[PDB]
Amino acid sequence: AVYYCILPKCAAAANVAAHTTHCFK
Ligand SMILES: [Zn+2]
Repeated sequence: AVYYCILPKCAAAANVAAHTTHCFK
């Protein structure tokens, strides 16, 4: 998910469905 995202500027709207694409949790 996004909660386990260690990136400051990953998602624009804090979206996960679009973030997970690059982030492997
Ligand atoms: Zn991320």
